[PDB]
Amino acid sequence: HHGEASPVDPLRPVVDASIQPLLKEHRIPGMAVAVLKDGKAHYFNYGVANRESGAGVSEQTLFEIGSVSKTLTATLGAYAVVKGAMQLDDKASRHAPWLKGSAFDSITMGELATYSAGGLPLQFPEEVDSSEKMRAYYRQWAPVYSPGSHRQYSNPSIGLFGHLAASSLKQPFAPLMEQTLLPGLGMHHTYVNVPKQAMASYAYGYSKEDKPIRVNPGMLADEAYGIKTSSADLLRFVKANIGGVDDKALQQAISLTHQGHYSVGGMTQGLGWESYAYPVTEQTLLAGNSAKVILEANPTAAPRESGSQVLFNKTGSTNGFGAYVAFVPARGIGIVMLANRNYPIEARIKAAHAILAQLAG
Ligand SMILES: *P(=O)(O)OC[C@H]1O[C@@H](n2cnc3c(N)ncnc32)[C@H](O)[C@@H]1O
Repeated sequence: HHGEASPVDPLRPVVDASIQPLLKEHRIPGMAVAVLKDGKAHYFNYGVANRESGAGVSEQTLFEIGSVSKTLTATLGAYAVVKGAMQLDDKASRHAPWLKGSAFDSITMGELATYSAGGLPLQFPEEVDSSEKMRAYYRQWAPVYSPGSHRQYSNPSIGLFGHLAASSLKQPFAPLMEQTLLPGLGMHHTYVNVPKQAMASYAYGYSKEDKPIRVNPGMLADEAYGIKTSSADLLRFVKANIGGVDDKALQQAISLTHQGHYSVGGMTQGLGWESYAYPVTEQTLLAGNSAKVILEANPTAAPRESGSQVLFNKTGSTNGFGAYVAFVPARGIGIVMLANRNYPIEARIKAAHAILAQLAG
């Protein structure tokens, strides 16, 4: 393609330099990247969304974002707090009669949200595949740790937080998310359940064997990892987390998600979002997103003091997809990286850190 005019955007070279190697090294079929600088969104798109159609990725392409969903679920919970339907210090069994009598009489909504209830596992046991079996699972569950003392990253934990927050608002989770929360965030192309009208924009994910796949159903998947979105909608979510939104209650909810509860190493756990003092070293960002922090129980330490420059981030994956978002309100910068391959978290962090450092100036 020589002889073509090169893109006009001054940020294109910076983003290409970090993203193109990544696509080639991990054989990523497609990636939508969106960056925020000086109030403005920039979109850089790579590759193909669906190898059957050959359609290129755009900033309207829908990707599974896996656990990045947890930031939206946390915002829904924070919205329930702002509306007075629940408090973070409520015992979880206050919001579910079927939980009365269990360990969840003495575990708070906040602890569920922040994976600190006492050792709920990363995933439901594969046998837990119905609502009835889910309820039984929680009632039988034996605490490993005292509430508040250890972070064990957990889909059953924040999934139950999101279930019960929706219940406190007297609406099922998915329609509450789609009809109240997402529209107020300006996310009009974001879904728990992708509707007919939007299916053509939905990428296929690609497994390590290059087979086309999409997310498998699971218990509390909607709450823990069930969002499909575009790079433009997720960057609008970043902007909502910096400059706010018109809905008064949703504004407060967003702010609540930034508040620190405790730290693990250099990472401070908020509601959904995980945060760092900024500027942040690649080493610190890698450690906070490392296998040790994701897969092991770590003791909770004092949260970082509030104020100064802070970076917020969240990783997420499904079998066919890999997502990352990071932003720094105090510098007005942010990045969204949505791919249809689940490629290593360390590579996401390296590229995002490098791009953000150039954007910061
Ligand atoms: P985040 O992206 O860190 O985690 C959510 C993803 O983990 C996988 N996941 C959760 N629970 C299960 C079960 N029961 N079975 C298979 N995979 C699971 C999904 O890839 C989520 O998107």
